[PDB]
Parts: sequence; structure tokens; C-alpha cells
Amino acid sequence: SFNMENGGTRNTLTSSNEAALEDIKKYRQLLDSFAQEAEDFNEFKFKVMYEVTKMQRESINVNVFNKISLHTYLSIPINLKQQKEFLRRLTFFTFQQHEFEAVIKRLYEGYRNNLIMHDIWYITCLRHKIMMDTTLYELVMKAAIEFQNEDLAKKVWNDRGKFRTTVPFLKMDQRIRIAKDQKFAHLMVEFFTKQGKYSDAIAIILSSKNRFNWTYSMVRNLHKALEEIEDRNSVEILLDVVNKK
Amino acid sequence: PRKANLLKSLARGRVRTSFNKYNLFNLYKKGGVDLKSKSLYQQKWTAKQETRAYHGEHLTEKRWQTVFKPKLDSVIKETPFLLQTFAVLEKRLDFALFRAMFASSVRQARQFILHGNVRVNGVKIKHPSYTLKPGDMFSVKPDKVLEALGAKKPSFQEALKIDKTQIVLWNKYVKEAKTEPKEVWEKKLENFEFDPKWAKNLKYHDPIKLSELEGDEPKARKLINLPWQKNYVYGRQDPKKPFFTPWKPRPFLSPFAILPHHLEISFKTCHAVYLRDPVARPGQSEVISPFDVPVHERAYMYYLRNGK
Amino acid sequence: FSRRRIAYPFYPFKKLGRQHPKKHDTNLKTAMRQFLGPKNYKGEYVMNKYFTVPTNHVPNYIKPDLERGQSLEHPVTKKPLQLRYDGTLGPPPVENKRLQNIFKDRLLQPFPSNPHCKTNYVLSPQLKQSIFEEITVEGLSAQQVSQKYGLKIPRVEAIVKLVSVENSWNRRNRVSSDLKTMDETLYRMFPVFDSDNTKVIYGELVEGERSQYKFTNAKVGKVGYRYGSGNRDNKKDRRIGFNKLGQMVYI
Amino acid sequence: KEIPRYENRTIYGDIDFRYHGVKLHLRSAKPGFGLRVNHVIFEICECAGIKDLSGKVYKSRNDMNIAKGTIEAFTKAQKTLDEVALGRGKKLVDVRKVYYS
RNA sequence: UAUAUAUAUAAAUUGAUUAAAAAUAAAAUC
Ligand SMILES: [Mg+2]
Ligand SMILES: [Mg+2]
Repeated sequence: SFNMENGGTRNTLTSSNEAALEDIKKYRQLLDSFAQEAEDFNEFKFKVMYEVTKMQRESINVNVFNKISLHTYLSIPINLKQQKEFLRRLTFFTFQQHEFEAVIKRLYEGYRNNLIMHDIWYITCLRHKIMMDTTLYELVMKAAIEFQNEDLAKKVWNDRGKFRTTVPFLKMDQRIRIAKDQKFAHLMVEFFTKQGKYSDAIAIILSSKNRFNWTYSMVRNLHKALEEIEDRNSVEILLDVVNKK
Repeated sequence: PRKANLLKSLARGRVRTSFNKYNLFNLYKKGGVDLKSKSLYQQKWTAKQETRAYHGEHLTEKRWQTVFKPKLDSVIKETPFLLQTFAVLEKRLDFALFRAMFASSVRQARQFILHGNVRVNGVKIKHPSYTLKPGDMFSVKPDKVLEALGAKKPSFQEALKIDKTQIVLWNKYVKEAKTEPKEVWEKKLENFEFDPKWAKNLKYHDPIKLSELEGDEPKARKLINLPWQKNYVYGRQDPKKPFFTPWKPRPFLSPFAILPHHLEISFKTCHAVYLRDPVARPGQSEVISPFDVPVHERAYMYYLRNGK
Repeated sequence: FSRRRIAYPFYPFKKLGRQHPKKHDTNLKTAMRQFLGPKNYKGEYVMNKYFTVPTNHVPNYIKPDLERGQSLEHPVTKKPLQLRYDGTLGPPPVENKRLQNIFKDRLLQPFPSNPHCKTNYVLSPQLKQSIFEEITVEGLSAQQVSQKYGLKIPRVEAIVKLVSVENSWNRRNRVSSDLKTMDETLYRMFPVFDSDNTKVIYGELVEGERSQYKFTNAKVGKVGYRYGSGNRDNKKDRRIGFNKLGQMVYI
Repeated sequence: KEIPRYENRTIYGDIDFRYHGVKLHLRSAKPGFGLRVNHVIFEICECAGIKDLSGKVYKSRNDMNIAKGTIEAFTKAQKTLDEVALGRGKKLVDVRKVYYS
């Protein structure tokens, strides 16, 4: 918080309900005015992108607040094994892209033709939040593995699937996308291996054998778990998948 | 196979796959296999001698050499790979019976198989050399298992003499209790650590002379009646089963009572399932053997080269 | 150097003195009798540690190295009893600290020389019945139960088969009092596990025909008995197998 | 003296050594593979802690010279893979032999 | 619902006078 506030010069983190109401009012004015000028939804969305990008830099230091520092900040509780603080930090300092774009569409429909103020408050709060890139999704999956929380894993895989549709993911190259998807699949396999659902892990491995190259390093935990219970059939299937080469 | 000859000799001190009292003493007094001050050939010969005395003694040397597999199977502590030298013998039916505690020894398991008392997956098998595969279900006739694990059935004469002694000792105890109940009660409570009618409840028992009672079992059955032993001769409650009829375990059963890791046993039915071939894992070998790893190492070195 | 070494006890024992000429005894027999203790008129050796089976679900395995060869206890009080010069059994001068301080692993070690050999835990009947219910009735796979109870799949399947066979035998009243006693006794002698395509033609069959032909599709160059194949009938590598009836047949 | 041991059971690689007319050819071996060497080499390996070995002795078969040559071959005719990797400025993955099926 | 049963006598093949055994080998019993 001290670094976010530039030593206290910026009072961004300190918040009040009075400030909340006034900011919601001002941003309602700004956005419902902006709604008409743009030629098309794409241009209004671009205006909102510029607005949020400039706002976050104005409110919080750009250098200090970024993907790497947030990654370490969220990695702290995972190592410290404190789920509540990790989830608080994740919700407060990170925004999901698909939710944001849905809010943009919703506000477009609202203005061009209690939920409205919530959407306005969302757009206002974006100045505290960074987009959840693939690495942050993988970090939350690691938190799910560490905490053994099925609900977190389900939510993370839903959000990852929705994020795949969003433009920032499709901006990247096909090879990077395949690599990140393979990393996510390996993390899911590890999660199901730790949960004892070896059948689900082998199902994931078999379903995506062609699109993802499965090596022994990723499935070593699965092989150890299957050998401990002596499921020779599953071991043979997994080893054939990995070592067909 | 080899003829059983001096399998329990105390001087030689070999350990056998058996529940013998003499085998128990041989195992107990053995200590370990002494390999010091011996050349390599002498070490290998001693290791072979001991391990073949235990593992597959009834097999001939050439047959074991043919059956010997120079390979070993396995699945932090060091894995004892070379304890698997004799793991090939463990899939044999007689060895499986012995390891399932359905026979007192491998020889008795062989006799049980040869006499038609053993089945494998519901079909009768009369060949001890039959080899089990993983998942194979085998079973023994319950009477044979009870005989193998139960105490010996006494004969009429011996049990009659034992009953004479029992009646005599009961009369002695009754006399002691009746004459001085005070000290008897005191001793009873001390060993555990009053009503005079207790000593009245005790009753003498008619002494029996076996000369007139010999040759008639029901007479003795009706005549002998002790507070624990009511209406039967010692160990012959029903003299038509092949074992000590009030079933108690055979003597010295606990030293050899070892539960295998590769067989799953149901003693109510005298059934068992051969889960797998024995394997070696970190710090453990599923091949039950009374000899340490170096002895099996030396035996394996012997049988790799046929004693060359 | 190597010579015949009569397997005398490694621990101290009372060797024979001057013997009456007709005793014709040996030191080995005296050592055996000292280890066994006095024999009853019934034939028992009550004094010995291991004569009677344990019932506290902890096995009683030989510990000649720890007890230094003294294997006689009072059958009831279970306190050590050593031979004395007068010939009687009596309390030892100093009690062996080794026998009180025994590692948990060694208690499951059957043979003193081999540490790698250890007895296997015996599953409780309740756990076996629960496994039967979980597999057969609830339709759970062997993998899930094996992971749940820290068990291995072949053991789970064997347990299923054995519990089914036990149910059948109990149905037919085949389990007897003696069998129940034997099972119960061997249950208390062991530690208890803790949960936590080819085209095929079946031929036409006509009345009076005792057999039906079955024809399997096969590929030429792979089907048939080869010509000039090695003959192992007169060699130590002779191949033997067992028929479906269970008889022995050369393959 | 301390001897290098690969996985605490065998020598790191094949050793071709010469000692005063004794030619030692000692090959590493897989786990479970016993000690198949001259009896002198067998005893030396037993005391040293080497569990898996194969080898042959050519030319002189003097027991004293065999023993001294075995010790000196363990000491100088052997190099750990860590030492090789550090000397060549490589990671251990770069000097490990690749598996071929 | 007791139970470390204890006393006596008599015998005891070959070798040997104790770490010198043959030998649980026999017999006998199941
Ligand atoms: Mg000699
Ligand atoms: Mg004489």
C-alpha cells in the first residue's frame, strides 16, 4: 500500500463512501456523455480503453504496479498458506477481461437506448486492478492445487475458457497460445492427481494427446500415484501416450 | 524329489520351511551365517547351502538350476534386489500353500496337493509344481488346514493317562481347598493380583484305573467329567476329526506366523488369492527368508555360474 | 579356511558335565531342552515364551539376540525365568533392558537376521465388508477404493472375491466352529491394517453330434505348426503345462 | 581414501587401467546386477561400497597388484559427472546420456 | 473352571567325558 500510494502522496488506496458516491456520479456523467460521440461500439470501447489506461497511470504508479510485482504479491500468501488473504488480494487487485467487456456492452445498452451504479463502480475500480493474463490464471490454479480447493479450480477453468474468447489472448501467436494451454492442462492434471482423481487426469491426457506434447516430466506425479496403487493398465496407457514418439 | 532326510538335524543347524519345534530351535540358535575368514568359493558354498536348505530344499539341484532365473524383478532406503533370487519358487502351488498358512511345511503342502485336497480356481490340481499366475484363486479342504495348524490328536491310551493325571491333580486341589480354604483363597487372590460354601462346592472325582477301561472309548467318555473337561477324553471330544478336537493352535505357531504380502488369505474358508509375484521395494523384499541380503547375494553369484 | 562347524548356540548355555556312561546325550540336546523348558505330562512346554500364540494383535517373534537365549517365562505372570545352579527356574539377577527397549519395526520382523522381511498387516472383517459394499453395491471402481483405503488394486479385487466366497460358504453353513476358532485365533496374531477383431464361425450342430467345430480366422505365414522346429522333449528346457481339467500335458 | 561412486552403487563409467602388468577393464552395471569380477576386486568392492560391477583382468593376475590397481583406478581412472560438467562449463542435463529405444 | 504338578525307583545301543557326536535319527502315535 505504501508503494501504491507513492509514499502517501497519492491517496488512492484510502477510500470513503463519500468519495465512492462522488466518483460514481462523475464517471456516470463522463461515460453517458461519451456514449453518443463514438461512431460505433468499437470506437466507444477504444475510448474506454484509453480512459482506463490513463486513469490507472494517473492514480497509481505504473512502474511499481505491474504483472511481475503483483505475481510476487499474490505468491506470498500461497507460500504462507493463507487462502483468505490470497483471495482478497486477487479480487481487489485483479480484473477479469471478459467481465470487463461484458460490463462495457451492458453500459452501452443502458446508455445508448442498482446494477447500473455497480457497473459504473466497476469501471471506476479498474484503476486498482490489472488484467488477469495467462500467468495470473496459472498462479490461481497453483493456489487451487496448494489449497486443494475444487471450487477455485472450477472457477479458474471457467474464467480461462471465457478469457480464451477475449481479444488479448487471441492477440498472441498460435505457438504461445498452445504453450500456455499446455501449461494449464498440466496444472489441471497435477490438480486431479493430488485430489486422487487419477481417472480425470488420464482423461485429460488422452483427450489432448495430439494438440499437446506430453512428456514424462509433466506426468511423473501421475505415474508415481498410479504405480503406488498398481493400476498396470492405466500406467501402460499413460506410458504409451507419453513415449509413443 | 529329494527324500526328506535329517531336515531337522541340530548339529547341521539348517533352517527349513516348516513349523517344526526342532526347526524353531535351529532358527533360534543360528544367529547369523558366518562368512568371515572364508574364500569366495567357501562363502558362496555356505550361502548356497543355507538358502537351498530353506528355499526349495525338496527340489533337486539340477531342477533348481533349470528353474533358476538370472533376472530379478522390482518396483529413501536401498532396495534389496538380490533377495529375489528365490522369488521364482514363490509362484509354485506348494510354496503358496505354505506361505498362506494352510500347511505346516512345504512338504505337507506337497502332500496336500498330491492327495487331492487343493483346488485352483475351482479345478482340482494334483501337481505341486503347478505355478500360479496373478489373480489365481486357490483353496484347501478345511479339515487339512485345521490338521496342519491344529495340535496333534492324542491316542486313546495317552489321553487316558493324561486324564488319570488330571483327575489326580483335581483331587489334590480339592483336598487342599477343603482342608485349608483360607490359604487357598489368599493364594488365589495373590495370583490374580470369602464364603465357606465355595470349598463345599468343590467335589472329588473317582480315580480311574486304565487296565479295566482300555479298549472302550464311550465308557471312558461317560466316566470322565471334570469342570473344564465334561464327558470326553483329553483331546478327543469328537474322535472322528483328524486333529485335537477342541481346536487349539499347534505349539510354537507364533514364531512362524508370517502374513505374506503377495497373497490375500481368508481363513474362514481356507481360501487365498495370489496377488502378484513377490517383488523388492525400498527397504523391503516380499520373499520371506531367514537370511540377510549378503547370503542371497552369494547364492545368486553361485547360481549365475553354476558353481564355477 | 573352512571346516564343519556344529551349530552350537551363539548365546551362553549350560554345557554337559561329567556324564553317567549310559546318558548318551549331546550339548545340542541339552541346549534344546534349556530353550524348551520342562515338559508337561500333557506334553506342553508352558515355560517357553513362544509356546502359546499371542492374542493382543501383536506377533511374538523369536528374539534370541535381544534376550540372549533366555526364552523361559512364567506362563501366567509372564516374568522372565532363568535356569539356576540348583536346577530350578528363578528370577534373573538383572532384567535385560534390551527386551523392554524394542523398536517397533523389530516387533514385525519374523527372523532376527533378515531386517527386510516383515509381516503384512491383516485387514479387519469390517473393512473387508465395507470394501465389498463399496465395490459390488455402490459400483465403485477398484482404483477409487484402492486410493481411498491406501490399498492396492489386486488386493481390493482379491478381497472382493474372498468376501463373495465367504458369503457363499456362510450361506451353505460350511463355516464351522473349528474354522471360526482358527480364523479368530490367526486374526489376533497379526497387526491390523488401519484405513487412515477376428472373424469366427461356430459350426452347425446336428442331433447325435457330440461336439461343435469352432473356426478362427488366421493369416497364412503365421498359422500352423512350423516345420523343423526345435525338439525340447529330451532337453532340460522341456515345456510343461496343465490342461483345462488340470492334468499335466507337454506343450 | 574416498572413491567416487555413481548412485552410491557403481562406477561412473568404463575404466581401462594399467598397473605394473595388470590390465583392469571394469564396466559399470545396472541396479541389481551383482559383482562379477576377480575375487580380490569383489572383496575390495564389498569394503568400498560398490554393489554393481563387471570386469576382467588381463596380463598379470597378481592379487597384490590387482588390489593396488583397483584402488588407484577407482581414485584416478574415475571422474564424477558433476566434475565433468563443471570443467566443461555445462549443466548436468547437457552431459547426461540420452535414452534411445 | 483348576492349571509352572511334584515326588520316587528302574532302566538307557555305538563313540566320547563335553562345545564329540551318531540322533528326531529310530521305535511309538496321529
Ligand atoms: Mg575345505
Ligand atoms: Mg561305550
